[PDB]
Amino acid sequence: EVQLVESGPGLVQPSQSLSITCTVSGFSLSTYGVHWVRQSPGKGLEWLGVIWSGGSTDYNAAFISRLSITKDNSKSQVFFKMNSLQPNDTAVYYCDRMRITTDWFAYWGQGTLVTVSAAKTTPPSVYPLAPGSATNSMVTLGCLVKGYFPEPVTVTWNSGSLSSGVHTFPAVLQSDLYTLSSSVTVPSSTWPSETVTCNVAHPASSTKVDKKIVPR
Amino acid sequence: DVLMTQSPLSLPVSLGDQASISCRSSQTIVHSNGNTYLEWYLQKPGQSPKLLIYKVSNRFYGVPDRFSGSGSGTDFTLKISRVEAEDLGVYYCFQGSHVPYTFGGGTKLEIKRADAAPTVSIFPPSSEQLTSGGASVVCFLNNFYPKDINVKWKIDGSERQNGVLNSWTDQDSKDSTYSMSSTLTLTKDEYERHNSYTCEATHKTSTSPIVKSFNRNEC
Ligand SMILES: *[C@@H]1O[C@H](CO)[C@@H](O)[C@H](O)[C@H]1NC(C)=O
Ligand SMILES: [Cl-]
Ligand code: NI
Ligand code: NI
Repeated sequence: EVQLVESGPGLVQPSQSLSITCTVSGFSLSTYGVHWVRQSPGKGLEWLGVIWSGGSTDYNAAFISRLSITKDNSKSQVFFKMNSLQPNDTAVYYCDRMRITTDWFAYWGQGTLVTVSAAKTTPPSVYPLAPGSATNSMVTLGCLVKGYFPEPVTVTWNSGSLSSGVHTFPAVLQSDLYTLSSSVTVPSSTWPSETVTCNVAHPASSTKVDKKIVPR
Repeated sequence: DVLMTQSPLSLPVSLGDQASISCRSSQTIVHSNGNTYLEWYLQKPGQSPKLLIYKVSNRFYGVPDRFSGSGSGTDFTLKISRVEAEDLGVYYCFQGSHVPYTFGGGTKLEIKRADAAPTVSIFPPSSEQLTSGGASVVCFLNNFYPKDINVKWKIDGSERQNGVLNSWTDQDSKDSTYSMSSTLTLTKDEYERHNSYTCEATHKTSTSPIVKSFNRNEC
């Protein structure tokens, strides 16, 4: 009977502020503390702060100067406000109950992904990765997806019908745009006769691109 | 701040075996009120963390009896008695005793399997990318174990560090292997000024590296 729902922006410009609302149900903010935690991409959890039943707050020492937590008891809302965001404040931000005392209300928000960037919406370029001249049972093919913003893109092969032996790598930042690749291993007994095509979708730009992988 | 030192960073186990994860605090985390607010969380890919153990040794609602927390003072331990598939993920200790509250660095619980060498594939830049004035050389290192690997790029015998981006998959659910992409991005001008491109992978399975290379003039 317990949840925390979050509302906040997915995209913040550098030097602008971040505001997230956490709406609690199944317990009272007048009796229990609520905490804020973030997780930077590929890093561990970091505790940011807490607002206690009575309204006082404590913060992580590195955030005291730019973070404030407030709340509204009657509406079961907790407000996270942080100033002067930079690219390295990109993270998933969570509200949650932790430091469990007399209760069993130890539940977390689903989390709000916040990306801090000045980049404009940019569709990917999609390039085929076909074997260079260099013959066992499998051939490795791929698609290079370069220079898009924001995340995500989705990559499928043969419209989702080819799912075995696919590895789609996590995207990485190159300057202020994202890049990733996807590899697929297919039988040399069926390729190129049986075609292989990566399908790349970038919802933010309404881009849908097909790249057929052919021998060089 | 109280530093929480969590070991090991990574913990390979076979299904059915026992896992032991350690958390050491830089000072005592017994609160004035007599409680020790030591908590263990499990986070699975793409999900919020979930509480397993609170106040050092109390199992949270729904948490199986195979999870056991113990310790006192500055030394704490999570034991998982017979590891199942649903237990895989990253474990974090947390102290809620002294503000500011703090997390351990995490422990990745993963499947132990037989060592496997990577399948290495190298791709020259596509004609379509070259047409655009860019030149990316991609190397895939697929289906290897353990996850520890080092990839070197050599251009005409000389190691290149600038403009290399690496990305790693999570442990595969089917075969428990890891994969990696390594991508070297150059200008078309830079690409056309050198001949030999090499992706060199050093992995536990061989004392000698796997060496994949192409020569631009042989394309
Ligand atoms: C990284 O974080 C520091 C504060 O810890 C900040 O001063 C700096 O501007 C940030 N840099 C980027 C590139 O986000
Ligand atoms: Cl509380
Ligand atoms: Ni040179
Ligand atoms: Ni070639």
